[PDB]
Amino acid sequence: TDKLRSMVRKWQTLIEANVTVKTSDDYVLRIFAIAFTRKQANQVKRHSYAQSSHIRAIRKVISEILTKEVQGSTLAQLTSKLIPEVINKEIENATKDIFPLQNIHVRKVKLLK
Amino acid sequence: VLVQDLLHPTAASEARKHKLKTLVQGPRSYFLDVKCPGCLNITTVFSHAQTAVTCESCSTILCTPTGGKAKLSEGTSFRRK
Amino acid sequence: PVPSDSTRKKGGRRGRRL
Amino acid sequence: GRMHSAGKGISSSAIPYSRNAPAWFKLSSESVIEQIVKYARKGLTPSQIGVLLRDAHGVTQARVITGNKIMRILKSNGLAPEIPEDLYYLIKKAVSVRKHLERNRKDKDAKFRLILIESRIHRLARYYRTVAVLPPNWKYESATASALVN
Amino acid sequence: TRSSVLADALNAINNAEKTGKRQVLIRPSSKVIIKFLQVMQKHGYIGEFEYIDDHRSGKIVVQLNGRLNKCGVISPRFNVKIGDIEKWTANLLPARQFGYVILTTSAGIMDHEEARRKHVSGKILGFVY
RNA sequence: GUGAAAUUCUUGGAAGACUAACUACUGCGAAAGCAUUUGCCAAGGACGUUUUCAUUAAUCAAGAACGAAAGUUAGGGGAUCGAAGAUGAUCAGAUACCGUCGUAGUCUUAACCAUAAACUAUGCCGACUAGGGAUCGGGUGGUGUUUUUUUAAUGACCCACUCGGCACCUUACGAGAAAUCAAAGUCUUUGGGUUCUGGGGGGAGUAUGGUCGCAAGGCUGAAACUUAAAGGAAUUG
Repeated sequence: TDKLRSMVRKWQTLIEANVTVKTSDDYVLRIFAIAFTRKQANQVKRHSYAQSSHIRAIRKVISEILTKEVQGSTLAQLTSKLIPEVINKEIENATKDIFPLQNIHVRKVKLLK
Repeated sequence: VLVQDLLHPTAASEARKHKLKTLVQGPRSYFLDVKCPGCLNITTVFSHAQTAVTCESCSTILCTPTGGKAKLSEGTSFRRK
Repeated sequence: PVPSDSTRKKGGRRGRRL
Repeated sequence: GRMHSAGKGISSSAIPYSRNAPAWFKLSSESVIEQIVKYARKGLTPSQIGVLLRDAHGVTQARVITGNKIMRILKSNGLAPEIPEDLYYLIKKAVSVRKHLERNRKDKDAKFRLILIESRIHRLARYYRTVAVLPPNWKYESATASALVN
Repeated sequence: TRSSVLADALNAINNAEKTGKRQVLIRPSSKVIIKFLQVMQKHGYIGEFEYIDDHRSGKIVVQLNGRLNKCGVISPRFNVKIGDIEKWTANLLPARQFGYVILTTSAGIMDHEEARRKHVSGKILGFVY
């Protein structure tokens, strides 16, 4: 919560993704995402915003990875995936060729079934 | 400044301008001659293309549409003109 | 309980006049 | 700047100083005349012919080597269409935005842009009706246009 | 839009003579302007100048030596009729001794004293002093 | 519950809204205006262009469209605030600013209304005239860099430049009553083109007639009489 507030710096862009997904058995969960565009240092210009079709494709690749990891091998094993941020560094790997990021997290854990 | 010539502007400075705002205008875009050596028959290609001008006979590619200058598609060797 | 702001605030437009 | 919008931007071609050669260039007039005739048999608009003979073939400009431009050639070789190209694209955009309004009643901004397009239709079609490249009694209306343009 | 041209020519020339300049480049360069400049050069109020030839209109580059007070255009071209040169030179000349109200007759563009000497009349362009 | 008491409270998953932060002296849109994700639709600007056309243009009386909120009408929605009205005080009076309950409304589908500080309180187009650094979009050059994989490529960033913006900062040659203004400059040395409006203050946007609207309203719009002022810009107790 206050972690999220410490995340929020001005002059930069917020990227949130969200997806609803069932596990193997009848347990459905909506997972979130937070990711901030970081300054790729050697910057002169002060802000480092994104380019707003960047944000579309970044949200889509994040949601894609969120769909690929879940509905395979239930939330026990999916939590075992979520612990060492294999997912978040995969986000880093897939996103970094366009604009890298910072503060890459899924930010929440909650069920709805 | 305040006493000088525009009948003889200096070269790189007059090349520094936008193309329209030069002294007597004449553009900067170029023709050249792309070879993808599968065909030794040369294709004269403009600096920009808007369209995938391919090779002459073997149908593959020579260029992609860009915002700026056309992208020579890496099987390439060329004289300019 | 921070809202994603809605549900118009009491006091009116010109506010709490004192 | 910008008859129906707010910009002032400059963006254009620029014909060179030459009213003669290239002199890297060797070919004859008749060759690219034949190529124009060929692409007209394919059915392209003279902008697209100039584009394609620019990038694909080595032609610099039509009027330097061949003293009749592309639409002079299509008119001269009996392949000129009914309406010229720009007026055609305006009515094409018009019937597009009109159909977009025919399924979407809710967007008034699209209606504004449509009315600007119609104003350009009336001004440009009036220029064409002036110099008799339309028939005097040429009429525009959407009821006719739906079958007219396409 | 660019509704008049000699207007913008004289405007550029006055704004240059104001800010101390020595040369100008004006555009789009009509014949009428060339006549006007030759009229001024005949009295010497500008130095010399030079046409350049693009394939649209040409452009002009003028040397302006030291002596232009104001070179202005009257708009629109009013129909002077010989007895009205006394009117216009009363209004828009600094004195009775110098300055020239130049005017366009059937016999060409020329200043008012040449219209006294050749005894024609017509429309008016402007004024140089 | 407040400034304090008090009216007020004490065994007593649905609904509707809206997209906080990121939100900037930043972008877009003819304005009025617009911030979740994704989709599609139709556009639009700038840049590029050795593609096309050849005056097709600029401003627009008449005439139409659009047009914040609130108000009006027929459903619905009805989660919240809340003109009105009711308390309960305070104050001399207080019909209120303060609280409590709060109907219409607020939200939406189908139509009027066409109004605002619709304010930049600065018509629209055209050029010319001065320095400076930032910043948005785009494009060009580079023995710039990053990224690693094997160099690249890309993508980001750096650098030199160029257009098209929203801006800024200093000046002042100029302008102005001054405040201030890169236009409010290029105006007595008065003419680039063009639509609208004004002629002391009150009477009064009243009367009157016309006009749209169901109405509210808007639009259009005086005289008699009266008076010598009304108004915009700096200093010292």
